[PDB]
Amino acid sequence: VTLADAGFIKQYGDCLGDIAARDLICAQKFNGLTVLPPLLTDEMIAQY
Amino acid sequence: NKCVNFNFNGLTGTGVLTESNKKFLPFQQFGRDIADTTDAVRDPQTLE
Ligand SMILES: *[C@@H]1O[C@H](CO)[C@@H](O)[C@H](O)[C@H]1NC(C)=O
Repeated sequence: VTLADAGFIKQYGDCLGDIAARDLICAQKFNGLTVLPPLLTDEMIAQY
Repeated sequence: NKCVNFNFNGLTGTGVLTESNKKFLPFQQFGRDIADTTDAVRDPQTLE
């Protein structure tokens, strides 16, 4: 199962330039659509 | 590399200007993204 936003941290210094052309996720982010992270990480779910 | 209220030929807006890697053909002045908005512009006084 592939995933993109994963609700994890983005610097303000990656999307500018070619990225925001090829990548829809900051296109969405630059319009107030925000994916948030789950409370349990995949390490905590694997631990349970 | 700084946040500014720009205006290019009446294209008013707000953002950071940066040197692009984009390669606009001579007849083009504005570049746009999926959300219908100019994300790249040719500077009239220098053609960058
Ligand atoms: C634009 O006009 C100014 C004023 O005449 C001139 O100094 C400048 O060189 C011009 N732009 C370019 C890229 O030559």
